[PDB]
Amino acid sequence: APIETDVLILGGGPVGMALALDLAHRQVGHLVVEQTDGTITHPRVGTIGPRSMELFRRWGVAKQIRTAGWPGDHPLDAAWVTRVGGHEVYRIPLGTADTRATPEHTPEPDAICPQHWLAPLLAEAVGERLRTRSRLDSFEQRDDHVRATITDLRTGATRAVHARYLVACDGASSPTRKALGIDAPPRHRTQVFRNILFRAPELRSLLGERAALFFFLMLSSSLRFPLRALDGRGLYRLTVGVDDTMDSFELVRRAVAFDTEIEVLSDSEWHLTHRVADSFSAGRVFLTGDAAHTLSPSGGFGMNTGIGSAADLGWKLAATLRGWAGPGLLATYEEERRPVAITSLEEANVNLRRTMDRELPPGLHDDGPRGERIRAAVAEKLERSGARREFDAPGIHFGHTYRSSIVCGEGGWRPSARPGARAPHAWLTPTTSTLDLFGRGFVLLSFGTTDGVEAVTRAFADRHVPLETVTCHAPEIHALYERAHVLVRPDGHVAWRGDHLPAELGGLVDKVRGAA
Ligand SMILES: Cc1cc2c(cc1C)N(C[C@H](O)[C@H](O)[C@H](O)COP(=O)(O)OP(=O)(O)OC[C@H]1O[C@@H](n3cnc4c(N)ncnc43)[C@H](O)[C@@H]1O)c1[nH]c(=O)[nH]c(=O)c1N2
Ligand code: NA
Repeated sequence: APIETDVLILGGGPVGMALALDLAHRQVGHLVVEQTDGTITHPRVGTIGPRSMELFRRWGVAKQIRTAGWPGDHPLDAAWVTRVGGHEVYRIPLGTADTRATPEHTPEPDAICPQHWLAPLLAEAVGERLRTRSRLDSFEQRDDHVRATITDLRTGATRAVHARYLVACDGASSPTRKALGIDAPPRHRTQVFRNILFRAPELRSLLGERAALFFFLMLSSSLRFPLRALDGRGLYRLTVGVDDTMDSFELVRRAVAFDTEIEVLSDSEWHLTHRVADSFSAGRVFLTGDAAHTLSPSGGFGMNTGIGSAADLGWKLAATLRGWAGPGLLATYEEERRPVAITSLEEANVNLRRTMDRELPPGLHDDGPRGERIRAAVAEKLERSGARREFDAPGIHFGHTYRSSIVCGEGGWRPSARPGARAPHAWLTPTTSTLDLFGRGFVLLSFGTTDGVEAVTRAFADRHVPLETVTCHAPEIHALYERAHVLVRPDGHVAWRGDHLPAELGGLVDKVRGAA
């Protein structure tokens, strides 16, 4: 018989899963179908965003990700070398998990957690709602729901799923997207690389102090990319460029000066694409993650961008499914994220270019200081190239200010409380971040007077819009937020702020919930 759920999530990837996690906290009926059995062959994601960690903090799986296995003492450095274990050109020291100065504008510093340890962790949090070895064969929208056919690759049986909404997180090649006939045109030249995943039990030990998280190699046209430590325990990945031939083990050898054990596990080829979808949805069917926006892996914004996009669609679907959301709300999913996707895409392309552009002087490898200062050349050249930005982008992670139909709009990135932005972090208790008050429904922070808040309470009450009022008394945070009254949304972003509440409250409410 037909399995009927509120939200059918097509795809078990990080984004599709993040969505499930959010929906879970919002008590939304959902089910996730993943064709593969659920395990990672070639781990792609390695770095989890500070903002993605704040969300996981809410969804209660952050502690886990942090302690999933990345060596607390493993360096987080990014070094530029002629050959891993050869002539070092430049290095950005970034301490270690257990050693770096705690963040400040956030309670969750970025974490390292290779996808194969991540996938499991999430699978657990999602629990029973995840259907592995289940493939979506087709779907068809009805007047008020979507019907899909899923094959149980495992028992051979094919059942139907009747969901009220279909969120497609099927990845970059997103068949769903093609089906709906939505195009995701290239915004930058599509490139090709080969990712070689290999084990090397003695490499970190041979490296010693020289150990590092990323090794950007400066050896050739195809071998001028990073070789990164996936689990800081022997697993590495040397990404190499292509031009229409070499041997896997050969390439790794080319890259590693040491003559140590080297076991090649994979040599999967991939395409670097910079493409966002013309539209983010079509009726009761939506796109999320790479399916909606896939950009360059440089600086690792991909999943994180989708996780945010995940969180956005998250509450909005819940609002609609509950009935308090205005009919225009779901539409604002594209209105707000598509732009983010694009600014994130570009910032990535920037990182990419910083490498594609950087040239390699012919006398870079040559030993002996008679052609060694040739390195001190490109050395500062990089310093100047502003390359550390590829590892420090609070702007891309915490920045993004929505400027849309449901927002009462007003150098380096800094925390703001201005409408459309992510309410900034600040400790209410050495154990409680302002960030922790948000996530469920709407929230109204009042730093001074509690005058007129009752009116606001009633206002929301009428339209059945969930609202919570917290009366804060910290002058320090009052300053951070600036205005006396700040209305944060379920997604954690400010929708309105002012020293005086509006007169036509009803109007307000109907605006922020996509009713106006
Ligand atoms: C080399 C490299 C390195 C990185 C990255 C990319 C690359 C190429 N990224 C980008 C990141 O991997 C990407 O943004 C996410 O994987 C996207 O996740 P999704 O869940 O959206 O889809 P994803 O592409 O992961 O998964 C799609 C899922 O849908 C399933 N599926 C598809 N069609 C189906 C069907 N018809 N029926 C059933 N199941 C179906 C698939 O089997 C799969 O599980 C990254 N990002 C980041 O944040 N940090 C990082 O460190 C990196 N590093
Ligand atoms: Na880092």
